[PDB]
Amino acid sequence: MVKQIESKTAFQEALDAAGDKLVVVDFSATWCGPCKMIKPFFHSLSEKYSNVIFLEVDVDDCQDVASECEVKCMPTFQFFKKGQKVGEFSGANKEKLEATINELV
Repeated sequence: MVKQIESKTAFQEALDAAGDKLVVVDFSATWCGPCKMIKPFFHSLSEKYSNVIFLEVDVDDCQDVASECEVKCMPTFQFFKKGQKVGEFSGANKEKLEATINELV
């Protein structure tokens, strides 16, 4: 349901392969409690919204992607359409996360 991105090549190829589908990216880290908090809910969205692609990026695994995508906070959710960033927020905010998906899809 949630596909783990483990290189910048994989990241770029996921955005390409998404076509016109919304892509939602959870940028997370293991020292991040709230990131761990919200992981089950992020999984739930990926089971509820099968019309949307859900990716996880661990900032330590993927420092290049984190840096290139201008991530500064943990967790950060970023939203893409056709390879372009259309939204982003920080924090383990479940309502904000689903309310953003619903604005964008």
